[PDB]
Amino acid sequence: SEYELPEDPRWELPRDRLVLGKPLGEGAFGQVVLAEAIGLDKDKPNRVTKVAVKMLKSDATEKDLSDLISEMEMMKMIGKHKNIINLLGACTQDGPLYVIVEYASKGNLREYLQARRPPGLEYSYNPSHNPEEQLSSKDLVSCAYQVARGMEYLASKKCIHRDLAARNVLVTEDNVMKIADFGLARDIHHIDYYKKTTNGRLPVKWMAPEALFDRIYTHQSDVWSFGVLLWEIFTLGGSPYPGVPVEELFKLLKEGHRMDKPSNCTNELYMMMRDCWHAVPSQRPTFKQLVEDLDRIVALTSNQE
Ligand SMILES: CCN1CCN(c2ccc(Nc3cc(N(C)C(=O)Nc4c(Cl)c(OC)cc(OC)c4Cl)ncn3)cc2)CC1
Repeated sequence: SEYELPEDPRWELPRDRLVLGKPLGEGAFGQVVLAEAIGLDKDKPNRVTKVAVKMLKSDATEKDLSDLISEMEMMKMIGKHKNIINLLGACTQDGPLYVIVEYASKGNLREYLQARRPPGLEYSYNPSHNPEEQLSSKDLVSCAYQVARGMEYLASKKCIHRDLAARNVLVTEDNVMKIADFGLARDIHHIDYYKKTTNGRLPVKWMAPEALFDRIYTHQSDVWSFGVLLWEIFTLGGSPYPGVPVEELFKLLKEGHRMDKPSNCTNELYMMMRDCWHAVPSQRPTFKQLVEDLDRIVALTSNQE
């Protein structure tokens, strides 16, 4: 239980200043909740901010604490960007480790897009019982731009996400896109391809071929994944490679088969997808060029549609 937790007075927040609310989600030997932090900014001690706090579960082992510290310390090294989930504070003293980060009210991007789906031929059915206002064409390109910006920053800081999907992007109340779970430590063991997360997702579909076969992870493998993410944006939370099992995906990609253009998508944007989906990693575009291009398309894309 003790354990030597590093104290960092700049990130340190007192526990009586944090009021723990409802759970946000459940991870590996750790759980996230909503909370209200009183006086997050020290020259404004009387203000409350909604935050997300990560804490270990009952079944958590020594390995899990080291991971949690690693994740926290990793966010310190990467620093702040608006388009990623940022470290706010932590409680290392007088109790269990709490890691306080930015809160995105509107949930993950996959559920955000699926709830904003218009009825029609171009998109699938809206799963949400309380559907929201539909998104414009500019909003969607803008969404892609933000994710790229955030990924561009993580790239400059030498962070490789290695799982990048609409699920791993979160949306705030201000409808700012923020990359989530970027600071994870890579497992030393081999991964089970058929294995699903707590949500029932297969990550293999976002993996570049080199990562899928030879388990090689680069910034370029994230670009491939960003192609899959782009596809998800313009399918409004569509499932990649529908009705394709793992075994069928291995062969499909080797033969050079790629996903079909989404019903509502421009050729320029589908070319961007195909560029990220390029077999040879060196021939894929960089996030730097993806930001430069998307910045241009957003201005050109009308907000009326
Ligand atoms: C319809 C059913 N839904 C209801 C909405 N729900 C939901 C999902 C996500 C959110 N928003 C969130 C979620 C999170 N989560 C889950 C979260 O884990 N945040 C977090 C992140 Cl992203 C980190 O990145 C490195 C690091 C962290 O601690 C080190 C944490 Cl704590 N952090 C901030 N906002 C809010 C609600 C998901 C289930």
